[PDB]
Amino acid sequence: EDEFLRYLWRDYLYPKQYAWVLIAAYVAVFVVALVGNTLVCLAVWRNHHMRTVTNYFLVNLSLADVLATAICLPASLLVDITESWLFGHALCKVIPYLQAVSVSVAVLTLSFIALDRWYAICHPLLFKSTARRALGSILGIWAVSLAIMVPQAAVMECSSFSVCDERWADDLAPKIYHSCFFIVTYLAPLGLMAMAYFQIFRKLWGQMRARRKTAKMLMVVVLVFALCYLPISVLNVLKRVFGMFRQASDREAVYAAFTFSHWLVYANSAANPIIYNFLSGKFREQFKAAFSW
Ligand SMILES: CCCCCCCC/C=C\CCCCCCCC(=O)O[C@H](COC(=O)CCCCCCCCCCCCCCC)COP(=O)(O)OC[C@@H](O)CO
Ligand SMILES: CS(=O)(=O)c1cncc(N2C(=O)N(Cc3c(F)cc(F)cc3F)c3ncccc3S2(=O)=O)c1
Ligand SMILES: CCCCCCCCS[C@@H]1O[C@H](CO)[C@@H](O)[C@H](O)[C@H]1O
Ligand SMILES: CCCCCCCCS[C@@H]1O[C@H](CO)[C@@H](O)[C@H](O)[C@H]1O
Ligand SMILES: CCCCCCCCS[C@@H]1O[C@H](CO)[C@@H](O)[C@H](O)[C@H]1O
Ligand SMILES: CCCCCCCCS[C@@H]1O[C@H](CO)[C@@H](O)[C@H](O)[C@H]1O
Repeated sequence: EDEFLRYLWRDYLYPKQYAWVLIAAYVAVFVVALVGNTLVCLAVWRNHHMRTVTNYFLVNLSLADVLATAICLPASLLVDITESWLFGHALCKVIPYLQAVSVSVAVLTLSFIALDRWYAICHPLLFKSTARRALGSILGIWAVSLAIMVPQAAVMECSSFSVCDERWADDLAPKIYHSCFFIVTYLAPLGLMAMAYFQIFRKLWGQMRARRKTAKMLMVVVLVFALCYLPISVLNVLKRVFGMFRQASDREAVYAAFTFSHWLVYANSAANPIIYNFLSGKFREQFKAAFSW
């Protein structure tokens, strides 16, 4: 009686429960991120008081988040289910490339917000910041991101069921590449950002009341980004630099860890508009307007 209910759980009840939760979490994030991030862009298009430097950059974060949610999220959901590539050789280069480009645009956008706030508050009359110069920064963020993520597209290969993965001729190249990737897309920008906002914090809490309502929001966006991107960033360093997760002792535990980590990246795109709702009264107003209409 008891042994049967253990194999019923193992062989049927747990796998379906797992697959249900996995698809439900991905679909919920997909819809919430698409609706939320479109309402961010519309809010600065409809409202003209909201067209500040920070908000022009926050719209660029949403464009990057939509790129990842529309194209990369479904490819990720199907790979996390089947553990195989079903989109052919071309999209095995394009989709991982667009994921990388999306991450680069996101972390560079947040960096330039911190840099703008750091000079706006801590060093006030050194550099001038306007919406016109913000659009030129935004285009430069895309140009850099599209270029620096070409080696990523270059190593992606689809090999025969098919599997999409990075192809490396030697053991040292993936170690150097993934070390640079982690430092450049995660550790150095967020460490510098942390130090910038700590100084902004000391200035505003050591025009002001408005700057405090927006700095507060900004620090939460950077903290949630750091948290959402930490599991996958660490897991890829452990795998590519420290040669971990090669033993099939618990093939499924490794899949579960990487699966949840992949979902968390996409969960961040759903999180940002929810943050602007509870920490920005101006955004909340145009969010209440969208649900009322
Ligand atoms: C502030 C600092 C951060 C920002 C720095 C800003 C600097 C911006 C500068 C220049 C922009 C222009 C770069 C444009 C990218 C250059 C284009 C490029 O990457 O060429 C590729 C080379 O592929 C390859 O083997 C690439 C394999 C990867 C080799 C890894 C070596 C480690 C070097 C460490 C790299 C850093 C990584 C950090 C990235 C975030 C593809 O070629 P190709 O189709 O002919 O071959 C295909 C062949 O591989 C298939 O057999
Ligand atoms: C869209 S996908 O599901 O088709 C797909 C298939 N295979 C691979 C990927 N990549 C991906 O998931 N990671 C894992 C990863 C992130 F996202 C984000 C990070 F901040 C750190 C990471 F460690 C990559 N990591 C390093 C370099 C390139 C990639 S990547 O090529 O962008 C995507
Ligand atoms: C003779 C060998 C043919 C093997 C077929 C490979 C199966 C991959 S189907 C894949 O589906 C995508 C849907 O997004 C399309 O965009 C792609 O073009 C297509 O490749
Ligand atoms: C890799 C680290 C990021 C590099 C940081 C450099 C800052 C770019 S400033 C930005 O550059 C645009 C280029 O198009 C100009 O048009 C804009 O006027 C200007 O504001
Ligand atoms: C079917 C097409 C097969 C192409 C395979 C693409 C793999 C990228 S080769 C890449 O070349 C670099 C030279 O710069 C070395 O540093 C790296 O060690 C090596 O990984
Ligand atoms: C964050 C690092 C602090 C821990 C100290 C160890 C530094 C060595 S790096 C790493 O050690 C691996 C061991 O498995 C090797 O296989 C890799 O070739 C090498 O790149």
